[PDB]
Amino acid sequence: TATSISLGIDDLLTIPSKGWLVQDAEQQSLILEKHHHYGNVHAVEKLRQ
Amino acid sequence: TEDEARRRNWIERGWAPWEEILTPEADFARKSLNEGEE
Amino acid sequence: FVREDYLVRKLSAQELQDLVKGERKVPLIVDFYATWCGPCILMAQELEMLAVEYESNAMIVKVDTDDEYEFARDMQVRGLPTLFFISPDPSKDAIRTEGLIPLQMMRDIIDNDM
Amino acid sequence: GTSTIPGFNQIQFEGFYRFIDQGLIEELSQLVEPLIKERDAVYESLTYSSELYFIGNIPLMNSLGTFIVNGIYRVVINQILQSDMNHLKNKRIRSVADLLQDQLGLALALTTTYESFFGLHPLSQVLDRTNPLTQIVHGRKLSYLGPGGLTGRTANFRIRDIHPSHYGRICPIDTSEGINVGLIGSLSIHARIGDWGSLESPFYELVEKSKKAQIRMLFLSPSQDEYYMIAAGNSLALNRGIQEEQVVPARYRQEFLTIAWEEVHLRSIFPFQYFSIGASLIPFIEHNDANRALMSSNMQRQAVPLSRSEKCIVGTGLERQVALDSGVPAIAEHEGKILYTDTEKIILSGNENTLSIPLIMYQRSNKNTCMHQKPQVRRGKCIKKGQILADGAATVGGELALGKNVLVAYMPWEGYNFEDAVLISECLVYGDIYTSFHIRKYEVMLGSWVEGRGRVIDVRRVYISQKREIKVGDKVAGRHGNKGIISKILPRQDMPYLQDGRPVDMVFNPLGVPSRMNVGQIFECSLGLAGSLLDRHYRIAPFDERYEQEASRKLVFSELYEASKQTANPWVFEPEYPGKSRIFDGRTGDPFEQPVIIGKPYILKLIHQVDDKIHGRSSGHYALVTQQPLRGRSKQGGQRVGEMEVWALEGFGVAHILQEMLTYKSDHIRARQEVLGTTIIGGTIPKPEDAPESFRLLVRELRSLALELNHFLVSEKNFQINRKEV
RNA sequence: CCGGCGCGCG
Repeated sequence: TATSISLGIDDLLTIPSKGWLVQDAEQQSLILEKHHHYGNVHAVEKLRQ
Repeated sequence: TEDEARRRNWIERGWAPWEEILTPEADFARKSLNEGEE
Repeated sequence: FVREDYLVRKLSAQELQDLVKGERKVPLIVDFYATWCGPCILMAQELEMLAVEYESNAMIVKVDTDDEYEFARDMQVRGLPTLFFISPDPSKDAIRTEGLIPLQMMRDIIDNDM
Repeated sequence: GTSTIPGFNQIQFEGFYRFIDQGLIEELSQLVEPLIKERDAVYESLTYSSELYFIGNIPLMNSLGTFIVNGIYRVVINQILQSDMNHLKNKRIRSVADLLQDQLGLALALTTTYESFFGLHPLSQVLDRTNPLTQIVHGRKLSYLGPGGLTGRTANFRIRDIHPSHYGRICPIDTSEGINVGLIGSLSIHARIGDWGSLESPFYELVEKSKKAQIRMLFLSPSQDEYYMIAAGNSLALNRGIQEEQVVPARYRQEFLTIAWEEVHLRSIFPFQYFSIGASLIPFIEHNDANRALMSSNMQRQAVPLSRSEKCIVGTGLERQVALDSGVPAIAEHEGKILYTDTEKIILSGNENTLSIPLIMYQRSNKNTCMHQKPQVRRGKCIKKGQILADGAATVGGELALGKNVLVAYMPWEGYNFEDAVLISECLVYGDIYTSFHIRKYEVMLGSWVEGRGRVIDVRRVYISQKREIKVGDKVAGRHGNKGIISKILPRQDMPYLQDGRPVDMVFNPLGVPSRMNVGQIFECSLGLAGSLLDRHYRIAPFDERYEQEASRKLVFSELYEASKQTANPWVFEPEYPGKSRIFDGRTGDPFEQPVIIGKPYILKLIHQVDDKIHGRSSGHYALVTQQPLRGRSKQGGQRVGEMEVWALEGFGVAHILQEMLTYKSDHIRARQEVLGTTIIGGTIPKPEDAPESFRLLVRELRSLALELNHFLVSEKNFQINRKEV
């Protein structure tokens, strides 16, 4: 009670590198989808990736 | 058998082994997937 | 058994012509509207409220410009929403109001000009 | 329902009309209006039915979609059954049209069988009238049970699961709790029943240039839902190419893809398309875990209408639809002007037609909840047909109002909010913030204070009103699955107070957010505080992050700063820690060390409360056969000591506590009477040494199977065999 | 003071 821990929107801390890592995964998914459409990989390879 | 089936395909269904000009990526996919997964 | 949800009646150019030509006892309010016009929804609700207000003391009609485009152009309609307040006395001149005018403005026009 | 949210009772309304249209003729291979009024049928316990010419009586459905039999409101719910077995394209929905017409098939092979159908059929249920929310959601349920349907034991484990054909037709969140989980469904907001018994949802068609396509909103049966590429994303994305090859998530062939816009056929554009009414009343639902969304929907159905109601500062915009479709408020049936208003009636006159509308005044529901109506119009006001005239219970200004906006802090307070307990202020008690009227019925002078203590309000059947203020042990909950029991009530000088000096009304444990994973309550409390200072209300459609990233955060933070700046209250928005502020201990005047998230959320009072659960028993009436104490609070029965409780006592080794609750507290007739006598004189209780009436009962039953069971005692002294009387 | 059906709570 004396310290009175609480919980706000600001306290929910995402790690600083999430935007970096999500962008890289989006770039790799975009490249493989195009080459899957080209016929350079098959469906299971795209599904696994 | 796989000598009369091909002839039947050619005669009745218009089959012909037209050349598929592939990119290096598609050529690699065809030549490398014949060996295994990884 | 079931009351109608809308009191404002939609008229053709010929029907409105006959209405204006014929003898009138109460003021006639003519609305020009199009269903693709965004402001015409608010004007539709406002004129429904006005029709509820003036039970038999006024006549509220609407003309669609998608069916009477040439008639609207003839009557000097430059845009939507456009209202025409026609007095029962043929000697007087009608009033054209342009824009989403307030309900009190329509009440004032009907009371003090028709 | 192409351009607006359809009426929540439109499925029942359309089904009954279809039954009158073709169901009557198809089975007879002329109806007169009922003589009794709808109010008279329930007042003196009749059935609202119309005469068929004299073949019988056909019950009539109310405009709200509920029948009246013997003065009891009843609802006919829909059923799902076999037409990929779990695909919705292999199912059919049987509405009230199919159930009423089918009974006509049995009737003609009327009055009695229809009377027995509503009484006995599982698909016919008593309407829940706890609050306006319960009245409408009951009629939109979908069941796999019922005649011709699977039982819980019969239910396959692959059923009860979410199928992709359910999207837009069956809510993936709403389901029953317990053994019947996954077997009781619920229709979506925009769902519709098609002509083949299938459920349909509207989708927006994107079509090429050379096509008229007058109406681009078309409904899909689940059979044709597969073969369309349906996208839920938006078109706010541009690169150095053009808009058509921007990629969006989409649905196709039971799986999720990511394809270009030029390959998309249909778009899901309605905000409330995939949810039911319960899940559509949760603001910021996209920040709550879906597990708590199911519980939040259930809790909203247990909210008690309060003696005074108020609107929520933060809502979703579906409250107005719920109020209109519940029938609780008074809706004009004719345009005109208001001439007279009072408690008992409202007089409306229009187009030479003057009507008198009676108003409900302190009436009882099936759940012992009060109903009341107050005028919402003044004399001399023009009214359109279909506009509100009066406000009912749990309804303010034409919106559903199940709770109150109270000042709230999220911090631990001396263990009085341990686990899920709630600490409240005395202001909520003497302010009558959470006071509700409750009325029972019993089959005495009017206006007498009987002593179940209450005031007799109506005699016909005795109705007793009970004014119930909030108390310790009562249950309160928010709209985000955050439930709690009130464990402590403090004076206002003891509660923590803000930098403006105002004490808070409730204190919540902050530990309940991370484990429960409902962040939407933090968003709502902060915005509720901002709206109260700015004199604003917010009706926010769910999934606002479709516009931009962190859309809810931008809306709440910017509205918090606007309230702080306009009212000159710098604690309302703190740049260091937005949403949190330092508050002070009401007992010491010293600030708490960490800033506390504060706000004004919407908290409800639930039916589950004390005065309906506290039970006590000394002795009394026992069962006729087993001679054990009765079961149930209403029967003044006792508590059962089950076999799991017996294991615990055996684990403790308390062999004499176990024998107490096995012989002379349950069924030893001789030893029950002596325990009553010894305890009053305090003269030591001896061992029973005989058999309880449950063992003697078993012996006689075994005798009826030609089996003899004898109990013998062999003396360890002289080895004499003693036959015990049994 | 008996059983079925429906709805709930932990």
